[PDB]
Amino acid sequence: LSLFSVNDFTCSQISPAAIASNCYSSLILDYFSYPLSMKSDLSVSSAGP
Amino acid sequence: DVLEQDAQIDRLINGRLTTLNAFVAQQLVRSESAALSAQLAKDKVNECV
Repeated sequence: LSLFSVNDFTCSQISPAAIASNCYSSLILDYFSYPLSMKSDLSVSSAGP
Repeated sequence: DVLEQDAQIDRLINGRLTTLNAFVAQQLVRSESAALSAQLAKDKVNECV
């Protein structure tokens, strides 16, 4: 979070404090090139193209 | 998160109490059957033994 300014921070079905407090079996980080303007198009569930 | 956890606790409490209500109802039916069987047992002892 310090390295990259976070334009939007959203966590679904989980709490950020909880993930830090409890060890998780695996961590997945996905790298994608996405425009800042289309916030609505990208979501866990959305009709955006 | 605590707010979501409280909602999860609510439904769990509702399910547990309904299951307990069914268990208590079965015990009440068993006690009524026991009273009838005990009356039969007393009559059987006097009539046959």
